[PDB]
Amino acid sequence: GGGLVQAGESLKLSCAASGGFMGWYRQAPGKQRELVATINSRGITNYADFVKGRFTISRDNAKKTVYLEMNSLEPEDTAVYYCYTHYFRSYWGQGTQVTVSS
Repeated sequence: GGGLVQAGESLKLSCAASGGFMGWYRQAPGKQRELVATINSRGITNYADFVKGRFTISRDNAKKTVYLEMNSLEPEDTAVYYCYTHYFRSYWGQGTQVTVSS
């Protein structure tokens, strides 16, 4: 969906649905996507340089929703915002020793 807010007002975004890296990105027309905020499994947050303390990313882990509370919005914050997560793992076998004699 979408919303229009007056500059200075707040908007809370949420995204529902093993959790590693979680974040919000945004994309304005004709521009490249920008990371806005991330939170990891330990609750450590990070924010893009343009956030300037105005936004708060949070987890509630029972629902898997994330939230992005955006305060003091400005016209330059106009964009499509989306939640993102990724998953990575690797597996390896027990090694076998190969010795080549000669």
